[PDB]
Amino acid sequence: QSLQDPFLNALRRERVPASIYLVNGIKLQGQIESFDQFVILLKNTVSQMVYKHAISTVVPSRPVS
Amino acid sequence: SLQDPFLNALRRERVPASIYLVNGIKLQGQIESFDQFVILLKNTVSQMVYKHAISTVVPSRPV
Amino acid sequence: LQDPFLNLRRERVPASIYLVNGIKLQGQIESFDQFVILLKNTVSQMVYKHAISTVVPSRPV
Amino acid sequence: QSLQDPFLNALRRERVPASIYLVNGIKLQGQIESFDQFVILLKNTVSQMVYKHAISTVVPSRPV
Amino acid sequence: SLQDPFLNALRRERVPASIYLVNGIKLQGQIESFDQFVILLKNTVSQMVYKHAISTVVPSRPV
Amino acid sequence: SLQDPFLNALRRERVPASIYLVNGIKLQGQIESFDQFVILLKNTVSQMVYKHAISTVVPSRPV
RNA sequence: AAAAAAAAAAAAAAAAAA
Repeated sequence: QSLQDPFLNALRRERVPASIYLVNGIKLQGQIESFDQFVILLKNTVSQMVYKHAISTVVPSRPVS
Repeated sequence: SLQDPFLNALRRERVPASIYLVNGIKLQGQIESFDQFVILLKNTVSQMVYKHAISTVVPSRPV
Repeated sequence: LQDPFLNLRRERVPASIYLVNGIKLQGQIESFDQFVILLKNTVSQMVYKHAISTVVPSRPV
Repeated sequence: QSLQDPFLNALRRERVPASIYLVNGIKLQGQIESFDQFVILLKNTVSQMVYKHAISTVVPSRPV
Repeated sequence: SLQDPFLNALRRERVPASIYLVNGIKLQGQIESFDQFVILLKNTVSQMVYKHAISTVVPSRPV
Repeated sequence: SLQDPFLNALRRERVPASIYLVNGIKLQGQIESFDQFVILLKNTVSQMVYKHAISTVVPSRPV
């Protein structure tokens, strides 16, 4: 089955800073606030909506259980 | 399940937004409407933006 | 929706179709279906919608 | 109603030259020889297979 | 049914092939195998290429 | 399929792998795990690489 | 461009046979 939900849920739960590298190289830094089938909400100065199809990677700022 | 409430909030409040496309271009306007595949943005005219080409939607201020 | 928007075709407004690579294509929306839109300028060319980022009217429609 | 098969089949039937602009700007010129739901076959000396998902615009060298 | 006949023809005749990715990168090797979403190309090693990132599959010579 | 067993070869033999993204960036680490949409690449941290942004994945050595 | 471990982001190069 799926493993994307637990990976993002581990970061959202533990409040660990995360880097979302987009398909064009731009690195979004913030906190996973929520996510659904198609988007993730990244939080910093404001809460923005990132489309999953335009993400290449999601890197945790530190190892996560 | 949560994309609509996000965009919808931007429509209720009439808050300026900044849509970043997959190629880094930053479009700015007002979310007037949207459907499963596109978001209608406004400024001078009403332009139709395909969601498959949007990389990010940033509200100009917290809502 | 995208159909009532594209249906630009009626008012014969000139339109720009920005591609995902930044290229601007100016013509007129001649026709469309589920996947493509045909734009007219010198010939009727076929523009795939998956390569489209923005459809801007030259003026309020 | 499909607006795609007739457009390509007309370029095939009239053996009219074409230019396939890819999503990265590369312009491939050749002849539409065949196509299915996912690919077009462009022809010069060697027939190559082009994926539709990488195509941005298919344009005819002349009105068809 | 147009992809399968094409790739299999290069896989059967062992024809050197160029796989142009969507970002312009040109891979050169041989079509060892393929499935609905990937093509396994070969040279010093058998690398897996996703179809969604390929733009063209060109034979080194007519086939 | 042609990618479920392919990734598993790198997941079982612990061979360092290289993942090239659609934008040319080369990732490097070890296939920790994978599913229909993602691959976890390991090094300092275990990052989640989306398949749709993957063009190629080459084993660093013949497998 | 056999490939920039990655430009908090070019309101946008009618288009680099790559």
